[PDB]
Amino acid sequence: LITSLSGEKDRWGKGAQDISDQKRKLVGNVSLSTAFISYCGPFNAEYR
Repeated sequence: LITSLSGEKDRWGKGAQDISDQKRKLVGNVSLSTAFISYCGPFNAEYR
């Protein structure tokens, strides 16, 4: 099974490592999302 779980172990390691090592960058992403939500309601497609 160990080679059958190649993609599986790869996802298990790298997804956590990406969301983790970028966890402050993901905090930034949360900030960008909540800003775009709360403030950018009334705007047209060029500005949105």
